[PDB]
Amino acid sequence: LSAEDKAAVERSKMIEKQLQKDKQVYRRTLRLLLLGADNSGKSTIVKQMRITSGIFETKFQVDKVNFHMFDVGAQRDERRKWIQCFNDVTAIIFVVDSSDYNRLQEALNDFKSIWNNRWLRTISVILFLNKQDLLAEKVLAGKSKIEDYFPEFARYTTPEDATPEPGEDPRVTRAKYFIRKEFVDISTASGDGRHICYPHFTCSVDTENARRIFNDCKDIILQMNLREYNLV
Amino acid sequence: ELDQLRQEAEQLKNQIRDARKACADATLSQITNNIDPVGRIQMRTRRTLRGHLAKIYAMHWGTDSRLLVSASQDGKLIIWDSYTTNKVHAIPLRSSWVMTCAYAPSGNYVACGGLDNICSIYNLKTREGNVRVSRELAGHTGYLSCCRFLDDNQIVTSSGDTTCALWDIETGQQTTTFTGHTGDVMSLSLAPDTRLFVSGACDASAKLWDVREGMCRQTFTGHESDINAICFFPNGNAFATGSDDATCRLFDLRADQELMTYSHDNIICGITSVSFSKSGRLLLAGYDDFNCNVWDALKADRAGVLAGHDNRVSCLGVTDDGMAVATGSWDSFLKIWN
Amino acid sequence: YFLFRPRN
Amino acid sequence: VQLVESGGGLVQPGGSRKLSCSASGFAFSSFGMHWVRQAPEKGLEWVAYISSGSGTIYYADTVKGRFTISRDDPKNTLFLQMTSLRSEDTAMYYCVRSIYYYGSSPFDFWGQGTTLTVSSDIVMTQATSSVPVTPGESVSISCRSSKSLLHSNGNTYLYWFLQRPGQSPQLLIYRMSNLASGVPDRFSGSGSGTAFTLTISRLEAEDVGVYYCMQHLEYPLTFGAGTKLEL
Amino acid sequence: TASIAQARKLVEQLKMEANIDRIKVSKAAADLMAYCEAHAKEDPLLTPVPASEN
Amino acid sequence: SHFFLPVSVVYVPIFVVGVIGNVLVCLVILQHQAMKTPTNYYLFSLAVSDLLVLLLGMPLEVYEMWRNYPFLFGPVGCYFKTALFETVCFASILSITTVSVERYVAILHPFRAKLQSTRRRALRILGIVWGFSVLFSLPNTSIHGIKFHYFPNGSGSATCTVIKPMWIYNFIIQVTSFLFYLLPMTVISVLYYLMALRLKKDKSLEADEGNANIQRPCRKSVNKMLFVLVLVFAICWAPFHIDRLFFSFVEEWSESLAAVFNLVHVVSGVFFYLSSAVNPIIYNLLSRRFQAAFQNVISSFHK
Repeated sequence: LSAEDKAAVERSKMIEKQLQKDKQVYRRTLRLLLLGADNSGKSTIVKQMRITSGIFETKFQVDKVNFHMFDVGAQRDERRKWIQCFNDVTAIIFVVDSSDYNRLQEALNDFKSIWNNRWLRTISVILFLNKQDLLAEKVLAGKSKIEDYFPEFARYTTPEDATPEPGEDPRVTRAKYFIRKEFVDISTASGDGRHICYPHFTCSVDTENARRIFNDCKDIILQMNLREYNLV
Repeated sequence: ELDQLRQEAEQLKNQIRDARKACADATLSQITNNIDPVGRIQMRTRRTLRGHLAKIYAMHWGTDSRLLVSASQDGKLIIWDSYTTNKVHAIPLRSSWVMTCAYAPSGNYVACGGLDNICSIYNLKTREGNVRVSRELAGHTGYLSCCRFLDDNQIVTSSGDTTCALWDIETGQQTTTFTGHTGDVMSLSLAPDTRLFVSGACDASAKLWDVREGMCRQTFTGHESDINAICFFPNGNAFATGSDDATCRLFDLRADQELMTYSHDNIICGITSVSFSKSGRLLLAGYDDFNCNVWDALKADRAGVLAGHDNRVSCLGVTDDGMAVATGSWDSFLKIWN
Repeated sequence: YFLFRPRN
Repeated sequence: VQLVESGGGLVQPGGSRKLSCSASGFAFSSFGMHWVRQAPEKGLEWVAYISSGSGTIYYADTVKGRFTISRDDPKNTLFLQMTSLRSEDTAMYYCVRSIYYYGSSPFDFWGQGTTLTVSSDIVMTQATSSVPVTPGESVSISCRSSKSLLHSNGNTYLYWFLQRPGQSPQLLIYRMSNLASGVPDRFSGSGSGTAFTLTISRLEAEDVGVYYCMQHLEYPLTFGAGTKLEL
Repeated sequence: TASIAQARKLVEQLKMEANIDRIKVSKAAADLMAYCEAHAKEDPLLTPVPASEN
Repeated sequence: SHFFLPVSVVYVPIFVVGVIGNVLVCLVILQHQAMKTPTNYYLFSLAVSDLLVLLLGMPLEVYEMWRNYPFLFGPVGCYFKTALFETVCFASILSITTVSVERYVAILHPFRAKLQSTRRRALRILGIVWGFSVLFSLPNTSIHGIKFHYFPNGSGSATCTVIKPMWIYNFIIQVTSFLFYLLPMTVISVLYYLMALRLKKDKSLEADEGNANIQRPCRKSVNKMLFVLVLVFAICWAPFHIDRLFFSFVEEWSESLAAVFNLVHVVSGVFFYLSSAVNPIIYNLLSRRFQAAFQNVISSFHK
């Protein structure tokens, strides 16, 4: 092996050293995909996670674990292709505007398409039912009523096991739990246990959204460990 | 107006159909029925390139077919010396989600792009010794799917925005934008003369484009799927397509119709990449089922399989001298077959 | 009289 | 791109002196760096080597032990700490960069040099010490080696350098036939496994100087005595 | 405006595609087969080369 | 040779089952790289340890039940047998313990587990495990030799036996039982109990709306399997150290004491080898990851 070939091998090994140094970072960072229509407050979540470009890498840290959150902000309506890249992500953060009842069916169908995708089938969805303040105002004011868009709301009781926060008006609780039930119903069919949904009622002003993602990712990694370590 | 125009379009489509049918004097399978079978092709993995951290989305050969660029979602491009397995360069990307990469035919530049919607042209021959961004060609309103150099100053690109574009690298501006497909454009292949190129999109059609000005001289319209892969026959008179209906189809630019359909009932998985051998007898197709299949481009029989990958075969390419087949996969390995 | 040995 | 050597001057025999070279305008860390000496009014002679990341170090048998080569990548500085300096160590010391990968051009840049005043290996023979010529003529400088520089991998590891009066050597051809960046096509390399020839196809006033051959097959890197071109 | 303009663009594109000259599929197949036969010897994958030439 | 037939009858099923199971593990872990993860390195080391225990003990035990005195190898073989058997036993025990610790960190600190989980760490821990296994084997090996019933009177018999004095052997056996059965069992039990507690809770137990939708489907099998693992370790390895301590303690063997010791040895052997037979079943089989990998490998064989 010539002198120049030996030096080339040395350069290759020094590239491999750098690649290992980068592999550490790659393994230690949890990837998240942030999806949601323009009506969803996903942009406000991005801005308040304050710890023509088609991808917007957002980086934040909670309890000394590093999160990379990806928003595909400037790409066409169809996603059946570029969504394939995002398997091997820890979770999909799906943000939906709970207030605009006209768009709720579109959001439900989008959630279905995400949940039942061939590649995402192993990927959990963190479901932020955002703009709960607007939902409270809307259902309290009564100017728009969910029954007109979802007829089954006329026959839906608040679950007896629910745990409303203090100050919860019964109608607000019932509406939000019905929306959550619709999303969870889409989630539970064809789940096959390999991936699960984590619904959260949130407002884009809420600083706790980072803790929600931290806890949900902790649970996701816990299930992945259960399977990886042969416990299940 | 609108309904009259639709009637005119449908009548023109029927005219094209009639002309293509009138040109169907015989099938390729009939003419090639007499030619000797290619026999079994037992290619073996001569090298395995172990560098990448994440899935290998794309690769391209140099024209002096020894060097080899490959892209992965970890944000690295690695320039590989296939003979020695050494890593020539490792290029840190500003966007992690690189979906395509290309090696300039002069070997001076390497392009890459992806969800960033930016075609980043990297200069490998800097006097500083580092690899450096020459241009960040921006203009696509969607993810980049394929990039191919025509020369050190012209790079054609395809994007999810349904349009392909020809770029003047020095100017950093689109010389010509090719009127959109109906869906996302997924694959490109430059004709050997570099005057024509063919593009495949998520609509089940492939469009032949004239680089001199952006007119789709021909549109090929047989598929029940999205065309993930496209490659020109070495003489530039035909091009092969791959799509998620698990069929490859060979189209002729002079008969304006599909000559041959490479399909087998056991193949339900989609096709991710397509490339010919130098002579054109072998059509190599990558599949979601982790395998790459070698097809007799004339007889349509399967000549063999490359079986070494443990995850989706993502990209494959045959050296310009035909010595070797590279195959990248989501398993993070490139395996060279010969 | 017989003795196994302690499986050392 | 620059390489400014510093540390020269008068040193009494047996003394010690540290040379330095401030690298700027290129990725110092990626380049292996060389020290090459030139005894006053004589030819080039290789001194020491330190690879990228300091993983490999070589010294000429003439300087082993006396000289230690080190680099400080964050400061982009290369060092050559000399001890027990002999009178034979008097020379102008050039800092030379080299980068090694398929298609790279080692020895492509030489610093301006610093002067140090005191008080089995492949041998390359250049047939002529001087050649008189005028512009417009074609000159074929020739070289020969004691061992075939054509390695099994197909590379013929012969380098050519032009040193104009008062300048540091400039790389012309790195493999026996590959032309360096910034060198006119007038220069054209050729050779066999053991005999080599550099053809200056159309001479110019800028071409006058001493032309040195070098081998990069084995490590004691040996330069030829140098063929001078005189107007 | 835009809708009928798009329809006119489609009509014109279909027109220019219809006007192209087309050869018989038999001749195209013969040409591809001829190229394959002519360049068979130069394909290392089709006919494996001796180990000394890799 | 009293027990040869009835004990071989029950040994053979254990031997076949354990060999098949551990060979299955060693195959599947290597056959495709999706199975080549750090925890599977520990499980592969355990499979190797149990396979070695079976192959190195089971044949010699039945042979000595066939005929005891004529021991075969000669001094070098006594050192090899003793040292290798001790090493593989300690290796199996320490692999169980390290798998337990790794699972504990994986459950109570899942982010730490995902971040630290590397093949480098796995191989380093395996090296430490086998290093301790060979090192702690040496004290017990050093006191073993050949005893003879050969005399110069003129009127073979070379059993592999403790030659150096019995009190040091008893000290060695007591210390080994403490360090390699009592502390390992305590660690395993405490860690798996804490794992069961953590898998009972959710959201730091702030889940006022309940956790049955996610936790219980896994917990139902997980807590049972954890109990199974702890009980298998304790019950299968207790008779081993019981027989060792029994032999080390007694000063002079009455025939009744010898008979009861022989019964204890037979029962201990059956439980101990059932250990290495069931370890692959409960650690690798009966798990969804290994089931899927096994089906994939069988399909690859079915090409």
